[PDB]
Amino acid sequence: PDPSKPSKRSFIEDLLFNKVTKFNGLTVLPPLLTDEMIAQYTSALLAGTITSGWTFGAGAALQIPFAMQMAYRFNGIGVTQNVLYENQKLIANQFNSAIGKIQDSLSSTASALGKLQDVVNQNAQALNTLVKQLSSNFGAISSVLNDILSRLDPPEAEVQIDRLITGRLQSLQTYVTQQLIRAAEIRASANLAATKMSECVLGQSKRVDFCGKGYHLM
Amino acid sequence: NGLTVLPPLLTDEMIAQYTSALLAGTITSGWTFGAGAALQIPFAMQMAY
Amino acid sequence: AYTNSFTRGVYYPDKVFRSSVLHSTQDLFLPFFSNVTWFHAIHDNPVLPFNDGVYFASTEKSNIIRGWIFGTTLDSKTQSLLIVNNATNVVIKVCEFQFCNDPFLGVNCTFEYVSFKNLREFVFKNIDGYFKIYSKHTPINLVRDLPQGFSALEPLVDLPIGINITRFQTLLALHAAYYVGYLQPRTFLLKYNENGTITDAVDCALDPLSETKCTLKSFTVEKGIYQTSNFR
Amino acid sequence: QFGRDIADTTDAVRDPQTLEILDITPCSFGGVSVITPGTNTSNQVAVLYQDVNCTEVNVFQTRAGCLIGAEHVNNSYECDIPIGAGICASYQTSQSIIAYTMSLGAENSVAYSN
Amino acid sequence: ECDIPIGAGICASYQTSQSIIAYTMSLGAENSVAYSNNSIAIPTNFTISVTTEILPVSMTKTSVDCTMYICGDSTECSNLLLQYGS
Amino acid sequence: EVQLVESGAEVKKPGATVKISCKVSGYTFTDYYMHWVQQAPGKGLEWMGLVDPEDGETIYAEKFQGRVTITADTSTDTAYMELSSLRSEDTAVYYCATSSGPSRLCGGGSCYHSFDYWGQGTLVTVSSASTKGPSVFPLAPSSKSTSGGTAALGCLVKDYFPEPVTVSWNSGALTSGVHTFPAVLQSSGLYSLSSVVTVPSSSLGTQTYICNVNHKPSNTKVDKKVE
Amino acid sequence: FCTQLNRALTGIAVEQDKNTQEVFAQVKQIYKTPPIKDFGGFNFSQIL
Amino acid sequence: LTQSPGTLSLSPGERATLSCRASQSVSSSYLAWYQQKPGQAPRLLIYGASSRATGIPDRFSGSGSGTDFTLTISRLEPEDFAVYYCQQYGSSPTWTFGQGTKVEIKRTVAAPSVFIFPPSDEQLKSGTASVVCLLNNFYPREAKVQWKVDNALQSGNSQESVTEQDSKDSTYSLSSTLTLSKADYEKHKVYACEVTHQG
Ligand SMILES: *[C@@H]1O[C@H](CO)[C@@H](O[C@@H]2O[C@H](CO)[C@@H](O)[C@H](O)[C@H]2NC(C)=O)[C@H](O)[C@H]1NC(C)=O
Ligand SMILES: *[C@@H]1O[C@H](CO)[C@@H](O[C@H]2O[C@H](CO)[C@@H](O)[C@H](O)[C@H]2NC(C)=O)[C@H](O)[C@H]1NC(C)=O
Ligand SMILES: *[C@@H]1O[C@H](CO)[C@@H](O)[C@H](O)[C@H]1NC(C)=O
Ligand SMILES: *[C@@H]1O[C@H](CO)[C@@H](O)[C@H](O)[C@H]1NC(C)=O
Ligand SMILES: *[C@@H]1O[C@H](CO)[C@@H](O)[C@H](O)[C@H]1NC(C)=O
Ligand SMILES: *[C@@H]1O[C@H](CO)[C@@H](O)[C@H](O)[C@H]1NC(C)=O
Ligand SMILES: *[C@@H]1O[C@H](CO)[C@@H](O)[C@H](O)[C@H]1NC(C)=O
Ligand SMILES: *[C@@H]1O[C@H](CO)[C@@H](O)[C@H](O)[C@H]1NC(C)=O
Ligand SMILES: *[C@@H]1O[C@H](CO)[C@@H](O)[C@H](O)[C@H]1NC(C)=O
Ligand SMILES: *[C@@H]1O[C@H](CO)[C@@H](O)[C@H](O)[C@H]1NC(C)=O
Repeated sequence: PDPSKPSKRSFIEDLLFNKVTKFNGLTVLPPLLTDEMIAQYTSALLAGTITSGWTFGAGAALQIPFAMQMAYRFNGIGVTQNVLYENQKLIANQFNSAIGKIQDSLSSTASALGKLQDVVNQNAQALNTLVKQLSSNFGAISSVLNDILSRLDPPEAEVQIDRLITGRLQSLQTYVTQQLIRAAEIRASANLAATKMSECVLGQSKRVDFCGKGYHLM
Repeated sequence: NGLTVLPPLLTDEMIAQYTSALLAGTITSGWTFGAGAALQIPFAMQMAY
Repeated sequence: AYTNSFTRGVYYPDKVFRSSVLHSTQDLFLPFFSNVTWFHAIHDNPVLPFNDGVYFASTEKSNIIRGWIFGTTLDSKTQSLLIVNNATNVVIKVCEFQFCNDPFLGVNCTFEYVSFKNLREFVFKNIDGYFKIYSKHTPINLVRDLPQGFSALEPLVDLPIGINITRFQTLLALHAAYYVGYLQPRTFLLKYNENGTITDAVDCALDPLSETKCTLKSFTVEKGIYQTSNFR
Repeated sequence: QFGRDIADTTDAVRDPQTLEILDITPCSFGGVSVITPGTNTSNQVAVLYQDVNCTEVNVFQTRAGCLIGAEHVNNSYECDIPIGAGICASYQTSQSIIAYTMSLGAENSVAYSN
Repeated sequence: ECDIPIGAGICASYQTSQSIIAYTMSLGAENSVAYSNNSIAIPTNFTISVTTEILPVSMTKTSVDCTMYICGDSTECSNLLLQYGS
Repeated sequence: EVQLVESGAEVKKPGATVKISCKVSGYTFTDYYMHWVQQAPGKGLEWMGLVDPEDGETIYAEKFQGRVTITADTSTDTAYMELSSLRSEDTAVYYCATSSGPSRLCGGGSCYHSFDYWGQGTLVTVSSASTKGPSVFPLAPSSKSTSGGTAALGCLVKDYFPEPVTVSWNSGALTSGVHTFPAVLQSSGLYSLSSVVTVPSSSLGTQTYICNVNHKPSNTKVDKKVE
Repeated sequence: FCTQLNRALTGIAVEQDKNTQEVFAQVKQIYKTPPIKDFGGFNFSQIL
Repeated sequence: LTQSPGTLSLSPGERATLSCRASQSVSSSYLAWYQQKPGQAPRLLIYGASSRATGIPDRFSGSGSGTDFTLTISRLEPEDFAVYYCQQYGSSPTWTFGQGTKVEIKRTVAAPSVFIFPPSDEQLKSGTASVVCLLNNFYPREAKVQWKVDNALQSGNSQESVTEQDSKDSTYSLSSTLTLSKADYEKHKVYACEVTHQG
């Protein structure tokens, strides 16, 4: 975390927040957790992982020195822990330098966030499509409800409004059906993300290529 | 009636050339070609691992 | 004689403000990079077809080109539109005129009305006989071709006159360049800027990149393969 | 003469007499969620007018909307009934419906040293 | 490498003077692993790599009220819409 | 079809002024803009200015502003240009051209500016020198001439002004194997060139040779023998 | 309606290449087996 | 305007590609290419960045995109021994030429044959001298002069030379003049010229 900021997100969390971007009964509800509450959970997962290793997943956070936690994490990939202690300056420089290159990647390359930006674009495209479908006639003499009610008396107006209701109801059913299929695709990604929090963050994963390419440390 | 079938990007021959590489890596180098470069190891010792 | 239209001769399709948006209209427009016939005032004012409608432009000294006549055969058998500018003043008539052998402004009227750097531009449409006139005027550096560029033509008049036009002719200051293009029904994608002026357009039938821009409703296209159309 | 939005409806208009330009904003609307402990616990309820400002409607404004009949408190409990934007509500101590910024968990400075 | 996919092993790219080219995609460099019954390779050093992974977790909580979307202020439409039930 | 027919070549001092002209045929002279364009010796071209041959409206390039002037006349179908307060760098080819054919007559059906046609190119020389006839020295290879060594043999034609010089061999009887180099302005500010025979003294036309050298601007003829 | 049907089928079709790519393209080099099959007695010839 | 290459050649029947470039201070379709055989006035070949002038061969072709605009000459011929110029124009009047590319067809390689003429006596009796060096029948069009007596004299500022002039042999030639006073020539006991080409 970064106390220099009004929401205390890390340096890398601020890059990730900068690199990602009608009222016809449309509304947008807020999330339950604010982005400051989300950043306070990621703070706690960081501060647990750094100060205590996997032990805050198993019970209370047992403190351990970070070089000794890293020596357990080496023993968990089958590399004898002395290989870390005897190379600690090198392994620390390789970590610090690799975190440097993450910033350079994210600062230069907005298309790194391509999965999250694609989800934002799919939602925006589906709303814009649902709103734009109000302009369509569906076979009524006008697509504007107030035209039909200014122009026509009720026995003839209802024949036009039934065509608009049928099209507007079918464009809602099309929108909601595709939001239900998209919500299930996001739910499968949230079930995966919750699994990687447990296994990669709160643990160390033996599962090959689950927690990045190479033998997982943390 | 406007129906069409688009071909896959990878031909069946390219798919069979990836399974060939996954076989040849697995046999000659064990799990190591997933983590790093393929490190050769005798297949008898890879099974002993 | 011919010259290229370039991207000249787009006009505001409807009486509506839009801003910071791309709107894909289909209307009678001058096709992009089409030819336009080129004529002279002097050193060549024959009757021309009107077809579905006309783009007319002139690069001129000052007020040598002064007006137009529109009808079928210009010979009193039916009503015929006349449009004139004299000094500051626009003048319009539609009478069953018998026009001269060579009509010029020398230096049954069912409708009548009044109101080296010069490019005049105009568009004339006569859908259902409603004579819609759009225009623009701009400074230019040289008077002997159309300039490569863009500026949208704004509405001036709608004459509800009902006439079945098939031919037209210009009128000019006898005691110097003018150009004619024909409209076609086309989808155009129009870039309305922050101030709600049209600043650019894509002719969606010009080339495959222009179909791609219109498929995406976007002037920038990212790298990829885009299914723009189905051919048959 | 008219402005336009995506729906083919008037975002703005020009007045036919004074010729000034008027925006159109739709009149304020939203959902009306009722926040309730179960009827088996109490018949008392709070009401959230979603996304409105409380001037349009024991009244409290939140980013979720105007919340009416819930007692705002500066304490922070586990989330009971979720309202949104970090606000939750519960039936608690004389018991009333309270509304509060939810607590994520007890804080812990882990006793780390090298 | 496959730049723009065309299909059936063909890809296209913009390359040198520049033109669009179309080619059969390469799957990767070929590598005969140096196998024999008595040879092993052991790494003498290592690299700590940090690799980013990005996952969608939620999406914007829209709600579209049916009656306000379909009808909007019309009582005439709102009454016709009740015939379509729930 | 179309023709642009320029003035003859011209010669001036630095600080003087020169006038160039171009008579035009094969199209209605008024209807295409008239242009003037310059080219230093063997270099890229540069534009000087334009005029409307219908109306006399003229505009000028920045590099020649104030030094240049342009006009045209519809009675004589002719364009004219002045370049004033000259320098040695104004030694160049100069061209009339046109740009704006309404039909690009015998050049294109639908038009887009560019240049339609060009004149033959007026040459100009600007130098400190004054008109002078050549000095001609006979020349032969190595330490004195030898009968087989004369596989090259020649003259040098030194310090003449202005151009042209033209050369022939054996009073015009010998053209076979003859070669003559480009006219170069030397450090004197006067032109010079060399001409050579590329065949040894083994023939009736080469057991002796003659450089027949001529300079039109002074009507000079020289018949310089070589051995 | 028609453009969002063409979009929905196209998103399915582009995904089928992603599905195939993520399964098989897990190998950065096209590894290949030696000329001599000295695998300690194991016989992969039916699967090679 | 930027133009490249400075000079270009390859075998007959092959291709040569030229580029012309600028800031967008001048306009895209208002771009044209001109051929010049040395000593003739130039001629328009391409206009509209892409159309041909009537009667110019179908093997000449223009194209461009964004900032980069090109002539490709194809099926190369002996006619192509000419300087080719782009030009570009804009709404603000500036008929603007490129740097020019000298095009050529590739030829048989040939080292220079070389000769030297010391002064004739009638030149020395005219109070003056000029030592002449001839380089001939060479390709590439690139041979160079160094005056010597017989050690070194090239640094004398009175030296001059023509450029690499073409010939009917399909090879190039030049001559150099080392001009001196009677006293300055008679100061040295022999005169020589030595030559660089493909080495
Ligand atoms: C293992 O590799 C690391 C680098 O990956 C080596 O440490 C570096 O060595 C180079 C060359 O001596 C130095 O320039 C760097 O400054 C060193 N540090 C880092 C962080 O790169 C290390 O010496 C290698 N050890 C072995 C076993 O060879
Ligand atoms: C590996 O297994 C195959 C059978 O699966 C063995 O047999 C194959 O190779 C022999 C080569 O001489 C042939 O004689 C067999 O007909 C052939 N069979 C088939 C179905 O292809 C093969 O010998 C085994 N290899 C070793 C080294 O034992
Ligand atoms: C222009 O023409 C009209 C035709 O009605 C005429 O009344 C007017 O006097 C003319 N002159 C000017 C300068 O308007
Ligand atoms: C006007 O209309 C009448 C209709 O009877 C016709 O006789 C007359 O010739 C028309 N006049 C002109 C000027 O065309
Ligand atoms: C938009 O309008 C403002 C105010 O008239 C002006 O300053 C600005 O230059 C305009 N911009 C464009 C791109 O037309
Ligand atoms: C309408 O009337 C008012 C008051 O007389 C006047 O200010 C306004 O300009 C008029 N508008 C039009 C469009 O005539
Ligand atoms: C019902 O409410 C009573 C108190 O009113 C409580 O004792 C009981 O546990 C509740 N039961 C359930 C299932 O909610
Ligand atoms: C609510 O309305 C009042 C008066 O317009 C205003 O001061 C206040 O800032 C508004 N707050 C919100 C969150 O809309
Ligand atoms: C609640 O907190 C605000 C500041 O956040 C303070 O003004 C107010 O007095 C507090 N009220 C109570 C009852 O704690
Ligand atoms: C333009 O006109 C020319 C003749 O001037 C013709 O050859 C060409 O096909 C036309 N091109 C277009 C795009 O209409």
